Amino acid sequence: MEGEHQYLNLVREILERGVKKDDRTGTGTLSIFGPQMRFSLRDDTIPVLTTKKIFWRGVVEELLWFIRGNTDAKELAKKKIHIWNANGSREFLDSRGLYDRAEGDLGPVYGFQWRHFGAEYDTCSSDYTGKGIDQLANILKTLRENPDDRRMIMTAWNPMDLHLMALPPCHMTAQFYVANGELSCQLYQRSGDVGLGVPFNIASYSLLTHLMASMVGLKPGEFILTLGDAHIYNTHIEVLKKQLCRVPRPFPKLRILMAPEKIEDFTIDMFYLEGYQPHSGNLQMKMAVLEHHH
Amino acid sequence: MEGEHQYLNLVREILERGVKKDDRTGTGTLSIFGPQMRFSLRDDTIPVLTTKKIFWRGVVEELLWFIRGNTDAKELAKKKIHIWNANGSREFLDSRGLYDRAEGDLGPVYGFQWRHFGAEYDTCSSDYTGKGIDQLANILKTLRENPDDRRMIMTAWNPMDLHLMALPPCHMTAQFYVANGELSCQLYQRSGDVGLGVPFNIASYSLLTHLMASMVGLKPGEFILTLGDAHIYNTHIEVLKKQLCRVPRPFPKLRILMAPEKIEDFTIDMFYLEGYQPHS
Repeated sequence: MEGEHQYLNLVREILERGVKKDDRTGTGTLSIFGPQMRFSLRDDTIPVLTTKKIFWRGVVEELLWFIRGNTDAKELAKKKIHIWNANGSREFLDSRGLYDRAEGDLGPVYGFQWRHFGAEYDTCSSDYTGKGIDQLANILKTLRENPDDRRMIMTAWNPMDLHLMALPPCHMTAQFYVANGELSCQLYQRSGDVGLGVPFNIASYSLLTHLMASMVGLKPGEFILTLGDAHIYNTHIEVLKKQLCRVPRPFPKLRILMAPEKIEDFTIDMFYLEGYQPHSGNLQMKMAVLEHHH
Repeated sequence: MEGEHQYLNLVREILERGVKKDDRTGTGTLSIFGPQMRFSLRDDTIPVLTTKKIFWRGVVEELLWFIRGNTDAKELAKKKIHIWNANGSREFLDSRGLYDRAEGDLGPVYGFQWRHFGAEYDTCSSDYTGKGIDQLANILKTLRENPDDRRMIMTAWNPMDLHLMALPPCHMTAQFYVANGELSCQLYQRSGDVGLGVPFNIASYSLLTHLMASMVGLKPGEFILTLGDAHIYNTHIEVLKKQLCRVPRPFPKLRILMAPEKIEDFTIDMFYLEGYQPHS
């Protein structure tokens, strides 16, 4: 089934057939390996879940921060995006043997790889202009000049750099593909928290694909998310069973007002979501209170 | 579906709905993006296609060569495995700007990345003992010690070294996973020649999974092949439509007579296929 049903069906598969495993800290999960979801980006569609409210402004500011090749959690915190703060904290960096790292300095995580792959990392505020392999720039050019290319790979998976990172990347490799004037993206995510990180990854990479299509005169096509270890934390099970009861509404549309000459110069003002109408869950809570009584 | 039916269905889908694209040279393909297939390795099964005869000996000798970390096409050619000879030729190396490279020296392709990731490449005959990141050794150790780990990644996609390679890798990244004492492997293949390379990759990474399970006291679980650009060349179409008319037979079983102490010391004599019955 299409659209949001690909996500809900994944949740159900893990609840019903997942294996009882443990993570790094010994907290309980249900787990399967290798599932895939596919989302249309046609007719301006952007797969932002309707069965719960996604933090859209967080999706955008994180993605633009990636695109700039930035790695300072403090720059997101200034925009009131706090999702990277815990990974940049003194305690977290210390637990990874990053004793000489300033608070907020995540190291060469996603963005740095996207724009500066193979460069030597100094701090999150050093000037990395023309350093390393600009994977994202290379793909944009290839999309303009030779869109049939089968090597349009962007990876954050550098085994030399993993020990310098707050955490090893999980949305780790993407491939782009063009057919009939349409740009598709597949993401390989080795580890996906299906209750929390995965809905965010779907919105984030779908947005990246709409933005990249802008840059290169193509239309958006599909976003494919392929997972390694797809898991649900035991603490989320009950909330996710209630989410599965909620009928999806149509996905919102992304409206782009302009595209700048360089993709790192996108600002949040240049595009918006039209028709985003997520569940609040109030009607379901009312029916639970009413049904209990009978 | 069952294993081989997933391969035949993928072929049907590309012939039926694929897009008319071109490759590097401008030679025609039909193409889709993002298909997946899944093969059970339970009960000793190994997905070697029955609807045509796979070059099993070529599968094994190429895989062992990868596992040793070797990159000399001439070592394969000595065992009458010639699948790498064209990419190691004077003409092909020159077309890549590798004018200083001895014939058959492919550079730091697949196996060098598996066993020596990040080491400086000299020639295919240099001694790379204890050089670079031994990704494969790290995973086998993680499998014994911490089989729930979610970072059991092996990659050949090293952007720094792509220009040194006869070809950029297409079977580029694998992940390993364990549940219930079973070892599963997912391969990311960015570019699959569905008519020729893909049946090979399925046999190769399925064999790798059986062998790795051997080394670490686990049973084989599944192999998942995830494609990027999955394509059929125009010249393979007639032969593939005839292959689709053949009813699959049950997959062979892999028998392992022994596992050596180190995975790079496996030889073809240490395992075989039992009950392989392909169509002629």
